[PDB]
Amino acid sequence: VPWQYFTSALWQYNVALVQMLALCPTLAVTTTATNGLGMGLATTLVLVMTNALISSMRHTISPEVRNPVMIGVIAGVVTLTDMAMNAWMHELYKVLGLFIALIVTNCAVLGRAESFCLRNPVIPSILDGAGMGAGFTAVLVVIGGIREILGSGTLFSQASSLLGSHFKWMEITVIPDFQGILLAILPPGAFIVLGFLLAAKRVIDRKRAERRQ
Amino acid sequence: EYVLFLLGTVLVHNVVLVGFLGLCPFMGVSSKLDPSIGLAVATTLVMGLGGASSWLLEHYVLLPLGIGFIRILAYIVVIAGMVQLIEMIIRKASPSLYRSLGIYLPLITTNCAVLGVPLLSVREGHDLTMAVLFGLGSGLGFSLIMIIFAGLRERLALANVPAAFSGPPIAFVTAGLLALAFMGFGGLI
Amino acid sequence: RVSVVYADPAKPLQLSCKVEDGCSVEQAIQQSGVLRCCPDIDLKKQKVGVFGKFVKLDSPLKDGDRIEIYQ
Amino acid sequence: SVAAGPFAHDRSSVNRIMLDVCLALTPATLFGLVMFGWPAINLWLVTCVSALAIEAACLRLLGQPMRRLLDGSALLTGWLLAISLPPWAPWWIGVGGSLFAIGIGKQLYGGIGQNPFNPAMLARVALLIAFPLQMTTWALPHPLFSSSAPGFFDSLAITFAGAPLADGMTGATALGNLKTELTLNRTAQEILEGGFSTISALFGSTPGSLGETSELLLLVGGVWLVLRRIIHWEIPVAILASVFVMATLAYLINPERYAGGLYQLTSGGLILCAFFIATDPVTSPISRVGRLIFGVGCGVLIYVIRTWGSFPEAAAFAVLFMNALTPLIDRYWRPRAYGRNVRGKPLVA
Amino acid sequence: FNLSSIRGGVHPAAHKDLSAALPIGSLPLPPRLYLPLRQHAGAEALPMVAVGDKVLKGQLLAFPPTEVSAPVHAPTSGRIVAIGPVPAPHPSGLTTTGIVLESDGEDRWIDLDVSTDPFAEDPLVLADRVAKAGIVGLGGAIFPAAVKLKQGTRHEIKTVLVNGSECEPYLTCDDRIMRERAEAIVDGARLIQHILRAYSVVIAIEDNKPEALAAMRAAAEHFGAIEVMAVPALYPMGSAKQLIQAVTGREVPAGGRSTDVGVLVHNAGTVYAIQQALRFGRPLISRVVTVSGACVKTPQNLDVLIGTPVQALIDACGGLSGDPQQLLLGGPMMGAVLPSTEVPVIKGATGLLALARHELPNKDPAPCIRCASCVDACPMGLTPLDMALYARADDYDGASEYGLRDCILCGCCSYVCPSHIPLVHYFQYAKGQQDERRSAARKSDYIKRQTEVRAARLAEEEAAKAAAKAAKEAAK
Amino acid sequence: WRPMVAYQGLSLGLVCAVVALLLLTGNIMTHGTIAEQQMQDRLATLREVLPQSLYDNNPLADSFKVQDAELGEVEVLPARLQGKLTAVVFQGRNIGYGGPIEQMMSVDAQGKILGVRVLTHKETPGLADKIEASRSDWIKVFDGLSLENTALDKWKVKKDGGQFDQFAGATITPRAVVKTVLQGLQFQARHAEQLKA
Amino acid sequence: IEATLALTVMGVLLGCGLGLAARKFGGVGLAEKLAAAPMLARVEASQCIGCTRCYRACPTDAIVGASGQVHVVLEDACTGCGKCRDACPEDCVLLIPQEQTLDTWRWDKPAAA
Ligand SMILES: CCCCCCCCCCCCO[C@@H]1O[C@H](CO)[C@@H](O[C@H]2O[C@H](CO)[C@@H](O)[C@H](O)[C@H]2O)[C@H](O)[C@H]1O
Ligand SMILES: CCCCCCCCCCCCO[C@@H]1O[C@H](CO)[C@@H](O[C@H]2O[C@H](CO)[C@@H](O)[C@H](O)[C@H]2O)[C@H](O)[C@H]1O
Ligand SMILES: CCCCCCCCCCCCO[C@@H]1O[C@H](CO)[C@@H](O[C@H]2O[C@H](CO)[C@@H](O)[C@H](O)[C@H]2O)[C@H](O)[C@H]1O
Ligand SMILES: CCCCCCCCCCCCO[C@@H]1O[C@H](CO)[C@@H](O[C@H]2O[C@H](CO)[C@@H](O)[C@H](O)[C@H]2O)[C@H](O)[C@H]1O
Ligand SMILES: CCCCCCCCCCCCO[C@@H]1O[C@H](CO)[C@@H](O[C@H]2O[C@H](CO)[C@@H](O)[C@H](O)[C@H]2O)[C@H](O)[C@H]1O
Ligand SMILES: CCCCCCCCCCCCO[C@@H]1O[C@H](CO)[C@@H](O[C@H]2O[C@H](CO)[C@@H](O)[C@H](O)[C@H]2O)[C@H](O)[C@H]1O
Ligand SMILES: CCCCCCCCCCCCO[C@@H]1O[C@H](CO)[C@@H](O[C@H]2O[C@H](CO)[C@@H](O)[C@H](O)[C@H]2O)[C@H](O)[C@H]1O
Ligand SMILES: CCCCCCCCCCCCO[C@@H]1O[C@H](CO)[C@@H](O[C@H]2O[C@H](CO)[C@@H](O)[C@H](O)[C@H]2O)[C@H](O)[C@H]1O
Ligand SMILES: CCCCCCCCCCCCO[C@@H]1O[C@H](CO)[C@@H](O[C@H]2O[C@H](CO)[C@@H](O)[C@H](O)[C@H]2O)[C@H](O)[C@H]1O
Ligand SMILES: Cc1cc2nc3c(=O)[nH]c(=O)nc-3n(C[C@H](O)[C@H](O)[C@H](O)COP(=O)(O)O)c2cc1C
Ligand SMILES: Cc1cc2nc3c(=O)[nH]c(=O)nc-3n(C[C@H](O)[C@H](O)[C@H](O)CO)c2cc1C
Ligand code: SF4
Ligand code: SF4
Ligand code: SF4
Ligand code: SF4
Ligand code: FES
Repeated sequence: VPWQYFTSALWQYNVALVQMLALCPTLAVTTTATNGLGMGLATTLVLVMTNALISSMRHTISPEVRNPVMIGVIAGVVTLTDMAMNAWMHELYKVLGLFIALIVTNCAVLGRAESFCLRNPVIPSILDGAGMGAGFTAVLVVIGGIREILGSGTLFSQASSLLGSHFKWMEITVIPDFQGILLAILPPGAFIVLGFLLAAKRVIDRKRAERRQ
Repeated sequence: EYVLFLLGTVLVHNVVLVGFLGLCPFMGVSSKLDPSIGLAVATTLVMGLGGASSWLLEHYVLLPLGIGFIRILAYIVVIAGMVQLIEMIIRKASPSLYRSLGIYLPLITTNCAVLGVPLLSVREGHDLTMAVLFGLGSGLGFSLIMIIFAGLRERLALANVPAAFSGPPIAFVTAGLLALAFMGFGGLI
Repeated sequence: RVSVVYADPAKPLQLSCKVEDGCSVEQAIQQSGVLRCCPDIDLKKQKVGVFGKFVKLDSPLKDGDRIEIYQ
Repeated sequence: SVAAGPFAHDRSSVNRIMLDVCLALTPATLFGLVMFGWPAINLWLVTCVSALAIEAACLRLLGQPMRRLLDGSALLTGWLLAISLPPWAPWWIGVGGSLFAIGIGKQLYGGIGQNPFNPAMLARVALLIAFPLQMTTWALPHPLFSSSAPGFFDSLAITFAGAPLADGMTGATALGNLKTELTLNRTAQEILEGGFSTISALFGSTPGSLGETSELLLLVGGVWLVLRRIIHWEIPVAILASVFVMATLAYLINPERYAGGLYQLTSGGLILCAFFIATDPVTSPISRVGRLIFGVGCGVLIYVIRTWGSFPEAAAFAVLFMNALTPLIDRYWRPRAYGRNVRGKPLVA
Repeated sequence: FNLSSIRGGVHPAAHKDLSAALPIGSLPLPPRLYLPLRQHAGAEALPMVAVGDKVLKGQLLAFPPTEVSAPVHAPTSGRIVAIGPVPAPHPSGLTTTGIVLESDGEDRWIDLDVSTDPFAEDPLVLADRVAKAGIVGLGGAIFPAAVKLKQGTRHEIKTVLVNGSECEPYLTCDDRIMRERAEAIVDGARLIQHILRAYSVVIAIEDNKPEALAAMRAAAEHFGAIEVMAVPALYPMGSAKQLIQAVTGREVPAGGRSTDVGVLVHNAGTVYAIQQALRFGRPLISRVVTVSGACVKTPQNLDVLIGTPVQALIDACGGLSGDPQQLLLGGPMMGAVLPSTEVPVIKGATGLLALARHELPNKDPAPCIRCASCVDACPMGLTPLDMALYARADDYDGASEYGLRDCILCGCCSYVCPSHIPLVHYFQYAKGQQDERRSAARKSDYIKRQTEVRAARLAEEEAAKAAAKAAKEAAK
Repeated sequence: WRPMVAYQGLSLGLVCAVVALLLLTGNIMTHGTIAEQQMQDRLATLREVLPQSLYDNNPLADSFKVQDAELGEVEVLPARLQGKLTAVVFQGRNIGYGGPIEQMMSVDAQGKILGVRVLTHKETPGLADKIEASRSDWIKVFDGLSLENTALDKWKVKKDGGQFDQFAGATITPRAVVKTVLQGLQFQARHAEQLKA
Repeated sequence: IEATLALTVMGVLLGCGLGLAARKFGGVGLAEKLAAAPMLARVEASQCIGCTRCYRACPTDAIVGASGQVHVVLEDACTGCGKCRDACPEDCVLLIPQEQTLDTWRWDKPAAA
């Protein structure tokens, strides 16, 4: 079933939680849940489009120059994405800054483009890209939410100004009247949260295996 | 002066602890010291060459022709090509040398640092000398951090870490504490 | 340089002795000292073999041979 | 199961070492507590008790024997963090510091002997980064039973809850004062002529941390520790010599901008870090050349970030950096074997 | 010369003053002796007698099968009753091949082959005379003395060092053997100096034995090149590698013998045994052991025949005055826990300490705190903590890099460990695993070579026979 | 085919040509919108210190460039209602604690300050972040002051003997901000006519 | 246009260079990976009739002996490969695990800390 890849990529093979890939945007743009959600959505789009293009162009890539070809097929797309979200989502583009342009070197993008998109049809590749993007977005949202709660208490702040007023329903407040711990926003707070998330993933995997047994 | 610039790049503005660039190979290979040293040397050379080539391409081709938005593409493409040559040229010329630089070279074809550094340098308007120095300093910072982290993880491998934290998670926690330690150099240069 | 083996199932003995080239099985066994290890060895009665072939006491032996005394 | 030798021992124990370190710290801690009054006592007790409780909880979680609580490795960390803190600090500062040290810095790595970083200094850096306002408010010396220091319940309101310290009870220390007045285009000489006395700063009659103030009782305790063979003189001697030499050279070059020697030594937690904190065995080199390199690096970093840095004192940062550098020092400066050269090849005779 | 200073070492409680007062005692002949056939290093000797034979005191019961071995002589006249399994002085408690001799009680000497003017024959003759005497180096290493002397002859020896610096706690056998028999030890040193053409002998005693020093200086004062030296009172000082550094000042190269620096080391009991063998022809039959500990009524030194059960030694010294928490065969720093009291006394037995509860320290292992007190105490200049870390993780190859090869298991590690860690136990386990791997590899190589040779010879024989048969039928 | 090197070169050239064509089409589509967004961002930043009613012409169209003796070269943006200057907006920089602070001033035509906002700073968060208008009203103190009703003795922090409050545990940053404001007012006073009106 | 031609020239130059270099001279996760009881024979005293089949089928020189009623016996060279098990018509080979002896004794690892 084609839907198997989309479900399996979420937790069994997570880009930033199992394969140890896409760590730069995972740690950098994650001081707020909104930043994580925006970066995840952009990466998911880019992944879907690049997977579709590579799979449609699968039987033409010379084996020895496969990288600079496919990299180009990525790079231009990424460029367009930049020139899109700098023009009609400028508020979010100012926040992400460099890491929206740094999707070409995203290890998850090239890894999925090379490993899966060169030996699968267009539909399975599109579904795999969608699944990887969804897992990446979920991880980014979780990390950003934890860091934002520890730093300011609020969850999903200024979503209306970044993602449009339609998402104004997402601005929720946890721990009202909280100055927050400043270290969570700072770089030292990202590695610790990621390590704790990995430890929690290992613990819940062991417990789920025990329950299944 | 340039010594202060290089020291600021290495310590004050470290490409990993305060830049979050090139973290996947950094976290994947730092379990052993010797591959860490090899990758450090390889990535320093690659970043220097990529910075020089990117500056030449930007200031001699892109800007005079008027196309600047293309730069990203062009940049990475050139870098990719260079890396491939620097692999194959060192896989027949000196087979002995294909054990310290050639083996780890494919790991840094797309690293986010070999591309993050030129894009950052463009915004500062560096000249050719400053661009090459910026690339070399970023490579040196990456190398030093990777070597220290490799030593720490090699010692932790023989320690009694809890079974729910042994491996990658303890490495991430250690990297966070190391960034906290490096945070004291802020504002020095 | 040869070896002498006693195939006694109770106690399998194996010794290594250097003998002059062109020696005989009799002198090789006498030099190897297996007689003093086990006084119940009859060199005229029990079978003496080389690598599983019954041989003669004064038959010449080459280097790397294995004299064996058994039933 | 057979038992293996040797069947003799010198009656050593980690409990004795940690308790002797605490005993060496005792006089300076008493001097600090008497000088600052009841709020210092409240903060110190809270920090130590919270450290012990959190250590017990972490031991319970990991299943380690509870007897590990009796070796004093947690009480010592709590003691050092408490004497490193500002005197009239709120309780949650000490509790959070204890939680961040005993916990992430020590117990998350397995326990005593496994962590790669100094727990107390890790907590100190984390507290300074996270809460800069509470960690940069220094209370003037209000000696216990002096008719001007707050009473018992007033001190309770000062430490627990959030009663403001009023006015005239907080002043600037020495290093921060020098840096600020330098930013006020005043040369380094006029600032020290009318704003610093070496005799009183050496005794400990100046604002500062809880136990850092006195650079004399700390020296006595460190010397006693050296004589008891608990620590090695290499690290303290190297740190102090490096700081003094660099400061003296800077003073001799440009006397109107740099202050060095006695001023650098008798200010900040330099002596406390040199004797009691940089000499942590678990996070220091095991060689002699390694310890010398560790001390020299600590001193150089301390002086550099003191003078040209953005901090008034960087003992914690220097200690953390050298703790990071320690494993390479251990693996590249091993002692020479018996019957072998430095490279490890067998000797030839 | 002048004493140098060794690196590392500890000062454990000597406990030598409660036993080095009474003279060397004697033992009534026990009913039966158990003589293991392997009381030495290297190959095991092969028995020459059968069950029921009558032997005399000094008969050669077992003979060496190869060059590196030592014979076993009958301690007393009697009848052989078993050539089978006997209990062994080992911590494991397993049995070993050995003879059981029923002591007749007559105690009649065999017709010994005495020499004539030992300072007249070439060194090889004296070396083989020592070889046919059972001298095994009563120092702990139980390495045959004949092989050591023969290896010494080939090189150039500039000094014969007599290892009289008894350093183990509770042990005083060397002290009494030097107080009472200084003349014999000096004569043996002169005989060894004749065997190995050397310059001088430098008999060394620790400074906590003033009586031994005075007796030795009184005995050796007319012979010239003989010297008496007073080495410091340090624990790992009796070791050959450390004593050589203390005396000469050089260091024995790693993976090399003491003849490289031109020094030969012999124990103070081995020298006396060599003197006895050369002057009178008496083989190695009895030695001197020390019975001490808080659980023995009267600590003493006993002249014990080889193969005597331990229970007889304990009964001789009054008896167990209480409950012995531990029984050790040797010093507390290198001893082995005896399984039972029926264990015999091999040539390498040095003491039988009966330690009570208040002499044994209590230990509660705790994680290593990296205090580096091990590095300051290791005589070989190693890093014990790293070796323990690698041995606990079963990384023997990495452990050997940090000095597991050069470790001598002296015990100075665990003696100064704040968090009580069985460092020597870890090192012994790691060395055992390495030796097991090495033995397995050696067996694999040997069996593969044997298969190759057997297949090749069988194939060539078959081919030659086939060719001969083909030649025969052609002429038919 | 993947054979002769001609295929590799032709494939890479075709990929580059197609990508370049797409990128140039996208750029010609969106560069005007990007420039409009940047201009709107600049106007939004300006509008926080300059109320709409005061100015009629476009402030970001008649930018001056005045050279003084201390600040160097400035970027005075005028706000003329009907051929008459009513407000001048410029920027000041001065060394703080963590580095230079860049701020904006909106002095009216008579010397009254209409509002000051801090653009770029690297002060310690949680200790000297109150200079921002989104967290504290301290930066809103300067709103009616001038060189007339405030002599050259109250233009300092209270630590130095002035009238402006200092942050609890942070005085260097308020010193720098007040010095920048005073220097801007004195610079306006020096250059008459064009800037003064 | 003047830019597409330049980009195409750079692309064809890179392609030709890579092709010529390949003539003359995956995944990140996989690339990281690249960078980073015995038994012995046994012969009783009755089941061997000297049929010399065990020696006949034994690549190792373990069984020693020939002829009849000689009671051929093994050595230390055995590896339990079983080439003599089926060889014996009377089923004399009795492969057994190796027993523990004093010379094959090793110290046990300490329990824990
Ligand atoms: C060994 C360590 C033991 C720790 C023991 C902790 C005991 C005290 C509990 C923590 C403090 C609870 O006291 C807290 O007071 C504040 C105001 O003062 C109020 O709480 C309010 O502010 C706090 C500030 O973080 C937030 O929870 C929130 O914004 C709001 O609830 C409540 O009254 C109570 O949540
Ligand atoms: C919202 C909470 C999120 C938590 C995120 C951080 C992850 C923490 C979970 C893993 C922590 C490891 O810490 C601790 O590890 C030990 C390993 O000895 C586990 O195991 C421990 O408890 C279990 C019972 O559950 C015992 O059977 C076991 O003998 C004991 O070791 C614990 O269950 C875990 O609590
Ligand atoms: C062992 C339990 C845990 C110890 C650690 C936690 C201790 C925390 C102390 C809580 C203090 C609460 O804060 C403090 O409360 C006390 C009562 O106790 C108030 O004290 C009040 O009652 C006392 C009598 O009891 C009066 O003399 C006093 O004038 C009045 O103010 C203080 O004005 C207030 O500052
Ligand atoms: C390991 C040691 C742990 C140290 C724990 C210290 C806890 C200290 C808590 C003190 C109380 C919290 O702070 C206080 O909260 C309450 C409101 O909730 C109010 O305080 C009031 O109620 C509290 C109980 O709730 C009373 O104990 C107190 O005497 C009274 O004044 C004050 O507004 C605020 O000062
Ligand atoms: C970063 C490493 C260390 C991590 C430490 C763990 C977190 C510890 C708590 C940090 C909370 C910071 O937020 C802090 O919350 C405390 C409550 O605790 C508030 O404290 C408030 O309530 C407490 C009682 O609960 C009163 O005693 C106090 O006077 C009042 O201000 C502080 O005004 C606020 O600054
Ligand atoms: C067991 C170890 C020894 C235990 C010692 C216990 C007693 C120690 C008491 C020392 C504290 C009181 O000693 C001193 O008191 C005075 C008040 O008169 C404080 O303050 C005063 O003296 C200082 C000294 O320059 C001046 O700034 C000024 O005159 C005033 O502030 C001092 O800062 C403090 O150093
Ligand atoms: C390497 C290990 C440590 C060595 C010791 C370190 C001591 C501290 C560093 C001393 C650095 C002094 O730093 C340097 O001082 C000189 C003084 O000549 C200053 O120099 C200034 O004053 C001198 C006169 O004194 C003028 O001639 C010169 O034109 C002017 O620039 C430099 O601007 C400054 O860069
Ligand atoms: C600590 C162990 C290592 C010892 C190493 C010693 C090496 C250097 C020895 C020569 C030191 C010369 O030290 C010199 O002493 C003078 C006073 O004499 C000190 O100077 C002191 O007094 C002057 C005014 O007189 C003050 O402005 C100054 O702040 C103060 O430090 C300086 O520190 C240094 O200029
Ligand atoms: C591993 C050993 C490293 C040894 C390092 C020795 C070099 C460091 C000392 C020489 C540099 C001194 O650096 C000098 O000091 C100040 C802070 O005081 C630095 O920093 C200054 O500028 C920067 C950038 O604007 C901002 O952080 C701020 O304005 C200020 O801190 C300056 O860039 C330089 O003027
Ligand atoms: C740890 C250790 C302890 C030793 N203790 C002694 C000792 O107490 N007495 C002694 O004579 N030799 C001692 N030696 C040295 C050997 O036991 C032996 O004397 C030397 O290697 C050769 O002497 P031999 O040939 O006379 O046995 C010790 C060696 C080591 C390694
Ligand atoms: C001499 C000495 C110095 C110590 N210094 C520190 C220190 O600075 N910080 C700390 O948390 N523990 C310190 N300890 C306690 C012990 O080293 C600490 O528990 C280990 O770091 C735990 O891993 C010290 C102990 C000794 C004996
Ligand atoms: S003596 Fe014990 S605690 Fe000290 S370093 Fe050695 S093993 Fe560690
Ligand atoms: S047992 Fe080995 S490592 Fe330990 S002190 Fe003795 S020689 Fe050194
Ligand atoms: S095969 Fe069996 S019967 Fe034949 S010789 Fe061998 S053991 Fe004896
Ligand atoms: S099992 Fe194999 S090696 Fe062992 S005796 Fe039989 S045939 Fe020989
Ligand atoms: S290194 Fe940056 S995404 Fe992998």
